[PDB]
Amino acid sequence: GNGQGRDWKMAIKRCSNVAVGVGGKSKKFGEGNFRWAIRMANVSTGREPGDIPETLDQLRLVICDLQERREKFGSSKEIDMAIVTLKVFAVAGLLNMTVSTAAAAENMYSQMGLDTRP
Repeated sequence: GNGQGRDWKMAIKRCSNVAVGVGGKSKKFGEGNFRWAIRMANVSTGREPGDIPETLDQLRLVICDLQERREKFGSSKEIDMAIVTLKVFAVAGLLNMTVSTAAAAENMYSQMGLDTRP
């Protein structure tokens, strides 16, 4: 499915209340940033451009693949933001759970046992 639905708008609005830094003040999540991430991550995974899923299974999977390639390629601000996005977004969307910070989101994603090490 592709388009802007209740789950879509809600996903962006939810993460919108998330801090993308060490301290929440004037740098929350935005729609533009989400795209640059979800997109950069999608294309980076050799996945078609029209890949707009909407399932916890899809998010967890996409995040897993990005993790493997993230290491083999090394740690980068670009690859990091992209991954942290798919996570904070997956939980803030598929789980409708608003996280305090992008870091806390990704941390819980892997800490919960979602981001395995394949």
